[PDB]
Amino acid sequence: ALWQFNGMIKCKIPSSEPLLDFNNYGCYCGLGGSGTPVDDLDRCCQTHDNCYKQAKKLDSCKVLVDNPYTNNYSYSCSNNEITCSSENNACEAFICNCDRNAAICFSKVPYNKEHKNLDKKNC
Ligand SMILES: [Ca+2]
Repeated sequence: ALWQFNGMIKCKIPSSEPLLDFNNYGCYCGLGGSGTPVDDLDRCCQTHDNCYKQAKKLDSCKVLVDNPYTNNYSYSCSNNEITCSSENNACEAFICNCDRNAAICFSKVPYNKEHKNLDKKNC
């Protein structure tokens, strides 16, 4: 869910306030996402959006009537390193991986301020 994701981002980027920093960035970071990603950080978000769509097609998630946005998986942050819990079931594990991959991605690409709060006409 959002609480875990926010925590994962802070794990990899300790200087960030993810809800302030990564929400509403480019064409994909935030609600929705369409068009061509504006930069590499936007591409991280596009991949994450796609990862959530995929999660909805997994049989384990479907039988559980799961929602990636509210999924209650467990993870731990140790020395800026994220670990998805082994106790997570197949569906929770997949979603945890989507979140971990995105958090790592965010930490490896440049942040371009001019792409914050992009008017979607550009998407
Ligand atoms: Ca999005």
